[PDB]
Parts: sequence; structure tokens; C-alpha cells
Amino acid sequence: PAPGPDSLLALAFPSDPQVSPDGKQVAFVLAQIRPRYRSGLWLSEGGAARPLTHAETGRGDSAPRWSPDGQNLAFVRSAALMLLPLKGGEARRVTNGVSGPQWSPDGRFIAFTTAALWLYDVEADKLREWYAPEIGIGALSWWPDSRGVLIVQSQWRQDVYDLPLPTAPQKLLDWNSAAHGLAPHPDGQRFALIGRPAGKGNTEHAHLYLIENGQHRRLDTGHDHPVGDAVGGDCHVGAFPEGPRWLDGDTLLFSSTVRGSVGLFTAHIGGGVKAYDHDPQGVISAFTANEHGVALIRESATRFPEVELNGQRVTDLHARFPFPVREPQRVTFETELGEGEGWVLLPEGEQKVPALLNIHGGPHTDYGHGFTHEFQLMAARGYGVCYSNPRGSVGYGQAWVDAIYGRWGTVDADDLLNFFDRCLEAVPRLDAAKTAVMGGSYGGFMTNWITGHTTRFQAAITDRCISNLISFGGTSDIGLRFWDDELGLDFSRRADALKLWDLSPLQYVENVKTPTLIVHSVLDHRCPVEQAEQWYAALHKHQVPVRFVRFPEENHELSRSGRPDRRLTRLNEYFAWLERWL
Amino acid sequence: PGPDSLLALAFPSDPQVSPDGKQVAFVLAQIPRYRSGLWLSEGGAARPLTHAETGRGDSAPRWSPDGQNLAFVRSAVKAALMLLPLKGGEARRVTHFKNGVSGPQWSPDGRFIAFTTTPAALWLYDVEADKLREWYAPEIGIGALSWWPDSRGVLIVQSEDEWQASQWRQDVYDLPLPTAPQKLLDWNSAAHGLAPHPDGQRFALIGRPAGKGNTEHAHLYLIENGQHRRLDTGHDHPVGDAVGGDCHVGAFPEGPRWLDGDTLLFSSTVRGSVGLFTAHIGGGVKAYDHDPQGVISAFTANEHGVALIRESATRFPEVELNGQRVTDLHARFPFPVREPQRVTFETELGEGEGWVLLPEGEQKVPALLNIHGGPHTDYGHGFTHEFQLMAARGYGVCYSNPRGSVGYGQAWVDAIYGRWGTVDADDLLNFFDRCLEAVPRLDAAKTAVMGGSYGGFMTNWITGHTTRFQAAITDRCISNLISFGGTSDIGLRFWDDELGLDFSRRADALKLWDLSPLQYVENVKTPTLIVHSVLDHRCPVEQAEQWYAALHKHQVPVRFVRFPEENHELSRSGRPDRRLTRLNEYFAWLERWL
Amino acid sequence: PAPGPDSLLALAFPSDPQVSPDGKQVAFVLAQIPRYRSGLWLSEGGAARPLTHAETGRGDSAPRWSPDGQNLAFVRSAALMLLPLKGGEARRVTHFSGPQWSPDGRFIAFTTAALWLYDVEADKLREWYAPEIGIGALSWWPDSRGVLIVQSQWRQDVYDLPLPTPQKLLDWNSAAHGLAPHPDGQRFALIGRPAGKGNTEHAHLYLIENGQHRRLDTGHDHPVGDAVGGDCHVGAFPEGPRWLDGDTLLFSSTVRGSVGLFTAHIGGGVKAYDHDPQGVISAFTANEHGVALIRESATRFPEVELNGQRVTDLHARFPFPVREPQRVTFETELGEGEGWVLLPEGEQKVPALLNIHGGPHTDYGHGFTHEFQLMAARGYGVCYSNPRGSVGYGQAWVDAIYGRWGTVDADDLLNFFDRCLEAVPRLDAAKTAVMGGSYGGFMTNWITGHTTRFQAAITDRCISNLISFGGTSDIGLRFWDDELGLDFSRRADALKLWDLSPLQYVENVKTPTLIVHSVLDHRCPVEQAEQWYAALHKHQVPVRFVRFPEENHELSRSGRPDRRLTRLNEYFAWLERWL
Repeated sequence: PAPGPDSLLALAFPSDPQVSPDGKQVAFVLAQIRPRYRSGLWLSEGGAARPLTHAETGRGDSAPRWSPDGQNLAFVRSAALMLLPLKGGEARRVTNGVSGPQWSPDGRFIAFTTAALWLYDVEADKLREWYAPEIGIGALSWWPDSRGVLIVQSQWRQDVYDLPLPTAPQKLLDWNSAAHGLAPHPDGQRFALIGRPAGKGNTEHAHLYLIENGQHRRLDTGHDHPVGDAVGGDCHVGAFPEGPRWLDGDTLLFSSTVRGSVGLFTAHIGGGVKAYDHDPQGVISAFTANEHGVALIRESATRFPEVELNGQRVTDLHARFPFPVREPQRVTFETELGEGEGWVLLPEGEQKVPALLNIHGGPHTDYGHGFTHEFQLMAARGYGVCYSNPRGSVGYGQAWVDAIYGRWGTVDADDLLNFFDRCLEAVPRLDAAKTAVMGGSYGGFMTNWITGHTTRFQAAITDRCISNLISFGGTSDIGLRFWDDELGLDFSRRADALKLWDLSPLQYVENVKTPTLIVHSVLDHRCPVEQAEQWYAALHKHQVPVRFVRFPEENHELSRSGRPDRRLTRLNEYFAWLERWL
Repeated sequence: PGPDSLLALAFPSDPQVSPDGKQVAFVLAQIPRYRSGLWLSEGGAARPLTHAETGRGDSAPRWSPDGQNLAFVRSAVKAALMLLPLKGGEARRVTHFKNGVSGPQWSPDGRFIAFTTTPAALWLYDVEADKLREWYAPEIGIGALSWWPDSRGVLIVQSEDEWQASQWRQDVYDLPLPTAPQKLLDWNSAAHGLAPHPDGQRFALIGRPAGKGNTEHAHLYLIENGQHRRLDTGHDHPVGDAVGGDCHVGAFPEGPRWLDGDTLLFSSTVRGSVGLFTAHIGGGVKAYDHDPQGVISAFTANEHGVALIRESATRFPEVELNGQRVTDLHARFPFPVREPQRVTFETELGEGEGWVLLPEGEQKVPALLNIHGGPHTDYGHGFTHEFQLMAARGYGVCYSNPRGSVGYGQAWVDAIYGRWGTVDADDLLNFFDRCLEAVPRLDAAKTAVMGGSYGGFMTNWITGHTTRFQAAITDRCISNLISFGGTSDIGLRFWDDELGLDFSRRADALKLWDLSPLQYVENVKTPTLIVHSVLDHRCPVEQAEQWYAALHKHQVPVRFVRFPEENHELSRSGRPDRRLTRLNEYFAWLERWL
Repeated sequence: PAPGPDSLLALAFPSDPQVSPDGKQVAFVLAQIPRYRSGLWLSEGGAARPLTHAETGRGDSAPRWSPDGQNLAFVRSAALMLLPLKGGEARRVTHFSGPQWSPDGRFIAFTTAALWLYDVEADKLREWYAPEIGIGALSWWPDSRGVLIVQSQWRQDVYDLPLPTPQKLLDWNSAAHGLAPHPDGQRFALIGRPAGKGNTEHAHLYLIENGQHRRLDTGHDHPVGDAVGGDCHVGAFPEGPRWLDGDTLLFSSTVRGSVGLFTAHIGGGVKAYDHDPQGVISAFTANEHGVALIRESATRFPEVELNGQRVTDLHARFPFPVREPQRVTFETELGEGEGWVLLPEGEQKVPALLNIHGGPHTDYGHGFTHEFQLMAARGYGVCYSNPRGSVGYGQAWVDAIYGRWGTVDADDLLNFFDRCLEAVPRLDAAKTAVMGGSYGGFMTNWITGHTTRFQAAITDRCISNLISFGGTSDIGLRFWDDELGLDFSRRADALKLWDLSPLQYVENVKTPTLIVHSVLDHRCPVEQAEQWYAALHKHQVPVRFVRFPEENHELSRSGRPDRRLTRLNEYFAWLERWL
């Protein structure tokens, strides 16, 4: 009997790999099993990790944070701040919930939000509200001197503030743009951030900037790739820290997405970027570091996420994967910007198998070397999965991103069908008569676009789709800016709205003949369900075979509450639709 | 210093020595509602190990043989088996039963944890495999249980069927580990405290042989090939703690333990004290730790160490490890304690004894005769918060061990057989007279009499046979011996054992009526406070309703306090309300009448 | 085919027959369906029709006509309601029992216990009097100036209570109820007994004037009120005497297992008004214009009547045929006693069940007993009698058992039973059982401890220890003083109570015994049954103890028939096991 969606319930999900201050231990979060996922803390001192807490109710424990002396672990329990002594005894609750705890480096305080910023005085065992922002607090880091914190706060434009310990926050940087990942320099005065300067739109690669007396200088020079993990994968449940960490006064360690992989690199104040730990066939999804050690989570297209400490794997999570994983093969396609790439994941055997073109979202993300249970399960059920990084994808340089600016549905659509044609030529086991196209978000937009511009696919599955760019501008919680950044078009202006209507898949819906599964959350704030309702009503009026699944659970329910119901049901509906149409 | 003083106290229990003999884990109940958590000492001041914020809390700490883990029972979750690694990390819940578990015991090899759960079945936790498995479903139920030292299985005490159970008679069985219990001893009598010998074949038990009535001192028996021979010979005192005191909250283990192949350590009640002694396979009983003015209420031991709880008439219970006190609980006692004075009385069996606890100062003070229950227990050297609080409020507390008490030999027990209300009442009033003579400060015109259970029977009896007391307080009383036989959960046997009388036989019923305080209630003139739980299964409230109704009809001043909480509410739920309210009513009644 | 206890659920139970002031209508209560709910029903002379409907709670009770005949006050669960009879739905006048209209229609008095007053014209409530001890009977003076109230060793007096802007009217110092103010506005009648009489004395009728009392039901050596057994009475059964004119007071009285209406005259003796010696009138109301009542027989289910015409169809609901009992006599030094045998169909031998009524000062006879009819429908011969101690055969018949329960009363029951076996050859002398409730349970315990002759016994709400009863019963303080002249709190008396205790003789019991008792019984505490059970179990007599969590009269209290159905099931299962 073939593996089904239930295979997911055998998996346990690691997150938040926190290296100890002395660099010799790693503490992390493991979520495991309507069945329901709960999270507990795990600890390794170099060997096989062991559970440290146990939760039988609620969402469980998260956010492990080492005290500077390495004798305690602060964590959040469901939400309350907990302190667990590592050498014996059970945790104590020291506090509508809490989040984002961070010890001061001197061990005297724990900062968290509850949202206002609050302060737990460790030696005095007292709480005090530190700062009640008017708009909200983004990134936060302690100065190495424990004098206070740096905070980010405000069209996605923010600045950086200095907030000393209480006895009012002063502005430290006129940034007026996107900023996160504050990494205070050891000297207590300079600091690094991740983002982009004021003049750049949000399709610009995020980069590393050194800040000094209000000036900025790019730190990850000569590296035409973004900071952070923007590679797809469906086995990340929980927090995935990627904050840059100064290894010495000259060396800032950070992660970066390059051609479907994510590696660690170092930027130097005195020069260029060096590889630190970058396998072009792997993804490092989270890391922590200090002067003594590094802990991270690693995965590949064939390897489930595992926790590592200083190069040694401390988890056994791939052994829980309930069926054999298969190795994809690479297939390239040509464009005026150079060679594009994608992959085909095949079932066992030698018979013809249906070909499923999967389109990643973003659009400025990458497919590639993340671990995708959904893809492995499709192959285990007899489908060939074809997935690629068209122009618009993020790991192939700024020009590859910029090629789709203002004209979604042109070169991106070409690249996807060019790739798919190359798959059929390169992989004779792919059945050219049993093809489907599918994707989520931008991938759903693209599924809607492609089926309205060709009838070649025998089935379509559109998830979290976009069909009407005009209505999206007014209903999405990012509608006010998303098209200005991605397309240079303002839906509230007449000439621009008409251009958005010409980029709308709904305009061409009269051409759709492909049986289509529509999957959407009723309460989606990013892609409102009105996008799916318009596509469904149009197909239904044309009597195109269509099925509309309306989830009452918002996206990412597994991370939000630990309930896998939405993901199991979604997979059931995907395969039921493919079994019905092939 | 009022009844509220109780809320300052924390109550220790279950002193469990580690296998290497160098640590003790125990239970501490503290504050409004008492919850219990586990505490640990390696020789110095004990430190908390768990913290209970909801429910009744944590209890039953059990060391894993390697000393690295503690199994325990948690209520927050009815009573779940928990496993706590001592070197770091939080406890793990190992059972998920609706009704919880009890009586966890590690096998000596550390491979299993045996426990019971709902009659409750015996279950097995496989430690290396992390699996649960039902071991044995008894027909009636399982009493004592111990592992063979080689961990091949357990010894269990149980009745064979409902016939034997209706006699309160049990045998001992061998129950090997599952891959069918065989009988090891045709006991057909009382047995508990199984102490398997290190040789893996013999074992000791506490109890009495079939031919002996239930008033015979519990003794120690060595079992070999179905044969029995008494082990604590030449020791005319019972095994176990039978001394009064009101600061025991939780489990108090007293299971005998082999210190070597010849030596079995046990506790025994002797003239109001409880001491440790050793029984020898090849010799007599020796004292091991016996202060004649102290009470050891619980202990554990192995070849490497001993842990216990110790107290006196002037010292609140403390936990010790190898002779060193590891708790500071007496320091929480909120007012100064005073020293009792001994006062004796004559009987044809020899001299009996009691004590007078006096308040500060030299003025005249009312005298309260307090009668212990049982009747086969002892007053003496346990710590009684109520007595110290009565003296702190200005009362002279007079309390004694009349014939019928348990610590003065079998003959002293037997003196009251079949004739409650004769020599026992004589001894109590003779003692009380000697108190008034020995201590001129006691006010002969402001006297009260009070007691619980048998003490309530005796309070009812005494007030119906003399008017001398100015006030009386009868708690959990007995007034009608006939109705008690049909209503009490032990009514079918208690009078048979204590008096040789069966209420269902006519000639015996009339004798039970002549031993009933209610028959003489027309003579009662003393203002009487009646205290009773509405749901008492042992002394049903009908016993108190009859006394109340009779007194009320004679228009004797009477007040009847009906608690909806059963007795021992502090132990059952941690709620001290019943104890505080009881003490409040006692003092209010004495303040009104003196 | 054989009917079981479930047959009970086919029945609807009438109560509280209230005649209209104009004498031409009756309003009454009907309890029907698993759970009984009650609603008000109305007849203007013909077949009664429903007037209220409630699908929650216990329903509606206490219908009271307004003096002008246009409204009906009633109690709904519990709150006072007013229903206009010629149209419109009821109104709730209280938002918080025993409502009584002033004769002039201006007020409604009720208790809530404190006495309260609803002003009809002002539509306001007001507390009238909050007694420290309690209020018993109550009636309005005919002038509506106020009410007479009874209130306090079970001794009471009568008070005068005028309308607010209480005085003592009679130093009675004894039992009084059924206040019936005379039309002249000064005299009043009561039911009870004078101070010098114990509670075993027949209740009688007394005319009160200026503190003096004179017996009104002279020459009638029988008690006022219905004291006949029957198990189809659910709800209130009014029996208050009513003046038909200034000389004539109408009342009911129990006579030899029947209950009839009679009239007492201020200037003469007692005359029959409506007395069939084979029927029972269980409740009535009357005025100068009409009479309404509920009537029954040993073969007729209770029905409501208005001025001699039956207005209900309730006997038609009885789901199996009823049978006619035959009378059997026995002789005593006080004269002839009587009882009855109810036989099943056919000609075959059948088991004989001796049933002992409670009280003990009540009567078996001509009430309707579903339990007895169902026992016969299931093949048992039911033998039931009125031994000395029973109430309908004169004061001497009552007084014969005083101070000595278990002597002549027990004699009469076994003498009666022996005469049944002689007179009724179909009764099987080898398959006999004895059973009863309350005093009848006392007597089942006593008899089985004094003879082995019965093959089965069923003791319900029993008494086994007269001493403990004295201290545990809510009437224990007085019951043995009244019934036996014995005080359990006195040493010499307690020994005599132990000699009257069935438990003293329990060693002789060999009869398999079913024990039925409520755990929360305040009248006969369950400790009485626990002692019998524990004693029989120790003697290894086959015994079964059914402990209900529902108190007695759960059907009346909540409308739930579960306790009666389960009880009947246990009775027949035990009889099936032993015969």
C-alpha cells in the first residue's frame, strides 16, 4: 500500500538551535505528536540529544535561551516565561502570554514582549514594563555592555532606536527602509543590520550593512545573493533563527541563499565575503553562534532536517521518515540571462508516470535543496514532480529577480513551460498525456495564468491563488504596497489599474478548460478568499470541472496551534483530484 | 495563638533513603490549601525538588536502584506515575490512566515499576522498553506487596475469595513476572509489611496467626517453606506506631528491612514511645534507636543508610538521614511549647501513667481530661498541636493511658475485653483525680472531658455515669452499640473482636445495649458539644444524632456540629477547614462553660 | 402478554378538584407524561378539557378561582400565575405555594416560610408576616379583614391576623388544621384534637366560640379526613370542611376502609351526605352552589366529579382489566375484623401475598391500588386486611395496640391470613409471602422474626430498632411517646423499646427477604434498614438490599416514576425467585 498524507504524522520537527555560551552544548525545540503536535526542549552536549521538558497539554515549550553562565535555560511554556536549572530540579514560572525572550549578556535581565517590551530583573525577581510602542517593535538586540537594547520600529519603512535600561527611546539611525537582524558589534558602538537602504524597492536582495555614527556601508560586498533562507521546504515548524553573529571584531557570520541552497558565509569589515559552511546541495535553515561554537539545522532534497553542533549531528530525525526518499535529477533550460535549472523527482520503476509541474511562491524564493515531504510523497504515490526556478526566483542574482518586474505572466511563464518541455524531452518516463500544473500564492497566480493561456494540462491545482490584481490591492493586508514594489503599479490610479487588470488571470478565464482544484483559507489576510471566489465562480459559470476547498483554518495551522488537520486534508484533496483526472 | 497556628506548619512524610544510603527524598505538604512537593537532602538542609501550583501535588518518591531517578505520583491528572532524572531535566509522565495509580515500587534490578490502578489491578511498567502491561487482576484486591530481591517477581497478600475476605483473613502468594500466582503461606489471618529475606527464599511479615484475635499485638513472623515462627520473641509490644499525634499528613512507611542475613529492623510501640528495634533470626530483640520520650513515625533503610521522621511531646516532626536532622520544621512552630509532667495511677495490673500539660503562669486553670481513641493506642510522646494550643490558651491538659492502651503489654490491652466502661472508665477518672491532687493549680470546679471515636464513646459513657464535669466534647462518638453493628463499615466484626458480642444474636444484643452510653443518657447533665462528619463510614452519624436527640429532649445544653467533609480532610484534599473549624468549636465551647 | 410495572406510565393522575364559586364548573390538576408533568383542566359540566400546557419543570398546580369566577390563580414551576378564563394567556405576578384568594377578590395570600400578600387591584406584593416558628393551616375570614393562622411537642394554637396597615385567638395547645370560618364572621371550625388527647385519638370537628370548643361531629366514632390507602394519589387532595349554611358543616371521614362525605350540624348530630361504604372520596371542595370531588373504589381509578356527574375519562386509560376482590373476615375480642383477597383469572393454585398497610392508623379497603391489581394480573393472590390498630373501626380498635406493637396486631394479621387460606382454596399454602411498608415494614420484620412460615418477605421503608429510630427520625422525638407511651431517652423506656424492636428477634429469621429503602429518608432513616440487612446477612439468610438515591414520593416531588417502577420490578423479581 502506498504511503498517504498520514506519513506526516510519523515526523518530528526540529527548530530553534541554540548553542550554549561555552559552545559545547545545543538546546533546541522538537515538535511531535485529531492527533496534535506539541513541542518540548531537547539538549545535546555532543552526543545523541535527549528530551529536557515534557508537555502533555497545550502547544508546549519553545524559545530556549541560555543564561550567560550556562547553568539555566529560560523558555516559554504554553504562555509564560520559565527558568529551568540544567543541573537538577524542575522549572519555575517567573511571570495574554509572552514571546521573544533575550537575556542581557551580563545575565542580569531577561527582555520579552507581551505588544509592550518588558524586563525581568533576574537578581530581584521582579517584572517591569520597559516600553509600550505606539506602532510596534520589530527586531531587538542587547548591546554587549547590557546598557540597553537596539530596536527596530516605524509602507515597510522603519528606523533603529537606542533604548537604555530604565531608571524614552532615542533614534539611532535614519534608515527609512526595511531593517532586521540587528547584530551589535563587540565594541558596543557599531552594529550591523540586514535589509536594504532607502532608495531600493523590496525586490532588491536583502544585504548586510555596517552602521557607524549613522552612516551605512554594505558589508557583504561582491556577493550578488540575499541574506537569509529563501529556499522552499515544508518541514520547518517553529522558530528558525538566522541573526548574524560577530565571531570576532572583523568577522560577521550570516546565511545566504544561492541557487536553491542556503549556506553560511562570513563578511569581513576589512574586505570580502568568504564561504564558511556552504554545500551547494544543502540548506542551512537556522543557526546560532558565538566565539566558541556553532549550532545549526541542516537538510537537503534527500535528507530531513537535523540538528548539528560544531559539525556533528545530534538528532536521528531522518530515521523517522516512514518511506524511502528518492533523489531528484537536474534539468536545465536556456534564457537570455543564462542557464536556468529545475529538477524532476521520479517514482521507483520504469513505467510512464504523470508529470506534475509545481510552481514555487514568492515569487522571489527558490526551489532546490530544501526537504519537501509533499514532493517525496507524490513520487511515492507514482507521480513525477517537476519543479524549477524561473526568472523572478531569488538565488540566481539581482538581474534574474528583476526580469519579471512589472510584467508577471511574460518571461516567468515562458521559463516555466520551457523548463517543463525540457523535462518531457529529458525524462522519457514522464507521460506527456498526463500533466498537471499547481502552485501556491504567486504559484497559484501562475497556475491561474497558465491555464488561461494554454489548455495543455490535464489537471490544475491552485492554492492560495491570486486572480484579480485590482481587488487584491484593496483587500490584502499588503495590498497597499505589494504591486507598487513588484510591478510599479498603483491600483488606486486609473491607468495603473487597467494595467493590473491585464495582468489578472481572471481576464483570460474564458480560455480555461483544465479541471481545477481550488484550495484556500476563508480567513486568509494575505490573499483574501475573494481571489479564489472569483476564479471558482468564473470556472463554474463556464462549466469547467472545478472543486473549491474552503478551509476554516488559516494557513500555517501546524506552526500556529500544532494541528496537522489542514495539511493532511489539503494533501488528501490534492491526491484525490489527481487520481480523478491524472 | 489560635487554631490558625496550624497554617504556619509544613508536614513531612515518606522519608525515603537512597540506595547508596547517602540521600533522603521525602514529601513536604505546605500552604488556603496544602499541596505537597518532593524535597531532597544529601546530608545538609533539604531543598525543594518539585513545586506544586495546582491539585494535591507530588508524593510517593521512589529511588531507582542506580540512584539517578525518582519515580513519584503526581496530582494536578488524578495520580500519574512520573519519572524524574535527578541530574537535570523535568519529570516525565509515564502513565495515562483516568483514575490514576498508587503504590509504585521499583524492582531491585531497576527493570520494572510495579503499581496498582483501577478492585485495583497490579500493573507493570517495563523500564527498558517503556511499555505498560497489566500484571494480575485480583478477585478481591491486593494488600501488601514486595519484590523478591532477585526481581523474579513479587510477594502479594490477598484474600482468596469473598468467603475469606468477609473474615478479614488473607494469605501470601508468589507472583512471578509475566512471560499465575502460587500460594506461599496458608496464613488465613492478618498480614502486611512483607520483608523478603536477602536469601531470596525466606520472608518476614507483620501480623498475627489465625488462632489469635485482632486485639493481639501485631508481631513479626519469619516464613520458610510454608512454616512460620515468631521473630520478635520476648518483646511484649506491637510492631508499628500506635502513638497519638496530630501532625502526620501523608504516607508513613514502616516496612521491616533486613540489615543483614540475621537482622530485621522494625518499629514498635512501647509506653507512649515508638522506637526502632532489630529482630534476629538467631536471637532476641535488641534496641536499635529507642528514645523512651520520642516517636519514630516512619523509616526506610538499607545496608548503607537509614532515614526517618522523629518527634516528641515537645518537638514537631523532623526528617533525618543517618542520625542528622535535615529539616527545620520545628522552627516554624509559632508559639513556645511546654513540657508535660507525669502523673501515675494504681490498678490491679500495676501502675498506669498519664501527663499534665500546664499553661504559663501560676494562676488556677481549667482542667481538660482528654481520652485517646483506639482504644488500643497510646498517648505519650507524639507531638499534639491541639494539646500545646490548649495549654497556650490557658488550659491544663490531662491525658493518660488507661487499661486498654497498647504500649504496656498484652495483658493491659486485654483488661477491657468484653467490658468497655468498667476498668477503663475507672482508670480515666482515677488518673484525673490524681491530676487534680498532684497539681493544685488545676481548678477542680472548671473541668471538662473530651475524646474522639472510642474517646467519644468514653466521653458519652463518663458523662452518663457522673455529673462531675462542667463541660464535655464528644467527637466521632459511639452511643448505641447495637445500631453501630449494623451501620458501621466494620460493624460486622468490631464488637466480635473487642467484646465477643454479635449484635445479630439476641443474648449478645442485650449485653451490647447494657454497654451502650445511650442507655444511661438520662443521667447526663453536662453541657455537651457533639462533633461528627455527616458521611462517616466508620462511626456513622446516627451515633451522634441519637446522643444529640436524647440530650436535647432532656433540655441538656447541647450543640451539634455536622461537618460535610469526612474525617482526615487535611490528608485527603489538603484543606485544613475541618480542623480549624473543629478547634474553633472546641475553644468556643470551653470558653462558654470553663 | 403479562402486564408489568410499565403499565403505570399509561395512567394520568387527578388532584385538587376546585369547584367554581358559582357551583357550575370544576378546575383541577392532571399529572401525565419518561416523566410526569401537571397541567390545569377544566369542566363546565361535560368532559374536561385542558386549560394549561407546560413542557418544562413539574408544571402547574393549586388552581384557585377568583370570587367573580373570571380568573384562575395557580402556581407554576415556582411562581403565582393568573389566567383569565374567557380569553388571554396567564401572567406571572411573583418573581421569587398555598395561594388563597380573599373572599372579596382584593388579595391573594400565599407563603414563600413567610406569609405574603398580593394586592390584586394595585398589582403589588407585600410581606404580611414572617413567623419565627412556622405557619400551618390558614383561612380568610368571610369579611376579608384578615386570616386565621395555626402556629406554635407538636402543639399549636390559632391566631387572628388582620390585614397590615398577630393576636392569639385560641389556646388550643394541640393539633389543629382545616380552619373553616363560620359565615357569621366570628366562630370557626377546626379539625384536630383537644389538648388532653394523644395523637392516636381520632381527629374530630370542633366549633370554636370565644375560646370555648364543642365537638361538632358527635355520635360518629371515626376520624375526620381520608386515611385509606391507595397508590394513585399524586398531588394535593383538599379536604377542608366547608359551611353549606350557618348550621351545616360538610366534611369527610374514614369508616371501615371507605371515605365518605358527611354533614355536621351546629344543632344536632351527624348525617350522611355522600357515603358509599365501597368507595373512597379522597378530595372535595364545596360552597352553597356546588360540590366537586375525586372518587374511587377498589375497582375504579380516581375520577373527578362535579355535582354528581363524572367529568373525566381516566379509568379508560387503565391498560389491563381490573379484578374484583372478595371479603374475608376474622374474629377478635373487639369484634369482627375484615380483609380482602384479590385473585387472578383462572382456577389454578396461586401464591398468596399478605400485604400489611402502614400507619399503623390507616385502613385498607376501597381505595384503588394499582400495585395490587398488577400483582393479581401477574398471577398472585393478594391478601390485605385491617388489623386492630387500623383507623376506620372505632377508637377502641385503634387503642388496642397502644404500647404493645407486635402483640394483637400481629395476631390479627396471621389470623386473617389463616382465614384467607381456609376461605380461598386457590391460594397456595406452600408459596406464601409477607410484605409491607413503614409500619408494614416494621411488621414484616416482626412477623418473620416470630415465624418461619413465609417463603418470601419484602420489607419496605422498614423499622427494626425502635431505640435508634427515636434519635434519628425527624418525628422520633414524639412518635413513640404518642404511639407507645415510651421515651427513648429514658432508660426504663428504652429497654421496653428494645423488646418491641424486630432486631432483637432477628436470630429467628429464615425467610429470604427483599429490603427496599431510600438512602435520604428523613422519616424512617436508612440506618433502620442497614441494621436488618446486616443482621440477615450475618445469619446468611438470602437477602437483597435496594438503596434508592431518590427519597420517597419522588413521583409527587418531581414527576419521575423511576423509583416506583424500579421498586415494583424488584418486588416481582424477588417473588419470581422464591414464590
